[PDB]
Amino acid sequence: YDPLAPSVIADPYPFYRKLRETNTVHWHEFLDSWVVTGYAECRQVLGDTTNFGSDFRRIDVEIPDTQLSVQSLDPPEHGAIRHLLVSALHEQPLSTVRQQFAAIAAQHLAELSGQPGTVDLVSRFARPVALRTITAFLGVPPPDGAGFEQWSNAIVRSMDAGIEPARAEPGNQARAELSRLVTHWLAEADERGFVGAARRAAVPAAVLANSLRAVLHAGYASVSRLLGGVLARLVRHPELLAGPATRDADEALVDELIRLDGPVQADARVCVRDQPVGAQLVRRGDVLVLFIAAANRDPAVFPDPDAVRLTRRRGLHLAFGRGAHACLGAGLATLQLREVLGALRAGGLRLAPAGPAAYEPTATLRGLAELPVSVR
Ligand code: HEM
Repeated sequence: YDPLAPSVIADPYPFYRKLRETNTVHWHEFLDSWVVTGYAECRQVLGDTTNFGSDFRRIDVEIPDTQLSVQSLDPPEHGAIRHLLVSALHEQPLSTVRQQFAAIAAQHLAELSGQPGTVDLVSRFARPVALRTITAFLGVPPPDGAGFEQWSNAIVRSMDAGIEPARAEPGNQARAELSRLVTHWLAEADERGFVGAARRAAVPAAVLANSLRAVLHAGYASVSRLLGGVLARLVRHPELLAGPATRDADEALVDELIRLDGPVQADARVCVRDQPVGAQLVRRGDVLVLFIAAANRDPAVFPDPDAVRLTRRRGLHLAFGRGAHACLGAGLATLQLREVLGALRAGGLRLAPAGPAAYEPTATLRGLAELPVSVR
């Protein structure tokens, strides 16, 4: 199982299933990590911050204070910055946020109307919508789209540095570049928007800046890839949009689309205290990679796991994580995807495949390089 093999990148889910069917907790000796593909096992590890952690300092690893961030802190320190970010999130009026998200999606869809040739929905919709959406929420001017994607691409590829260590350095350079952008916004941001509210709430300055950088990039990188993957499914299966289109029906549809096309394929933890996971005893110091995308296809929990089923129980999928580190933006992301579905229906356009979906060579975060379609 080479996670970056071209055949795996083309469609990793049959490989996930082969792993899950043989052992829900495999030891990957070359990555020196457990590979967890079972739903119960991923859900266990994600919620148990007592025995499994994200702060490597809890296994005696030196981490400078300048590099601490919400995603690499565990309780009790995690609660302060986490609460700060949630407070700033909850100060944003949702009527304004939904109007902004709906306008952005509609504007970029209308720009596709009348395109006689082939259009790439990744670069023409998923990425610009995600970038304007996150910066609108943050209350800051959008950076150059092509330039920002170059930085983000380097960062996303660096998440696979455990597989290809050469990917680390381009990511460090892109991270430092996003740091300067966040520093400018902190000094200059309007009182309106998430940045202004975070600043007021504030926690050491380095934790705040690093956490805002995570909000920015986690938002852009995840939303753009979620939209790309959802769009790829909709173009092949337009019947998914021909449903009741009520608020409750769309709630179920959106939940399934996130379960199936949630872009996070791998979510890592370190074992702080020995604990059984699946059939295995995991040991303090062991790294675990939770294949949460694979867990979301576990047939024990999601019968007909590769299909949209509109009658499943809500609150099951792990695409937003679970527990203390559950996605800060899960509500924003679901709201945003809901508005995209509404914009597609109101646009009336017919998007037909004009070539194969092509995927980037990224294993931790799954993303399309291109989604060629015909606007109609
Ligand atoms: C506006 C959109 C988004 C924002 C602002 C955002 C931001 C964040 C932040 C700051 C965290 C860290 C929370 C913490 O460590 O306490 C996080 C976690 C996470 N996000 Fe999001 N995110 C967004 C969208 C998404 C989407 C669309 C997905 C996948 C469908 C996703 C998947 C995840 C997951 C799985 C985690 C958990 C990581 C872990 O277990 O440590 N996010 N997000």
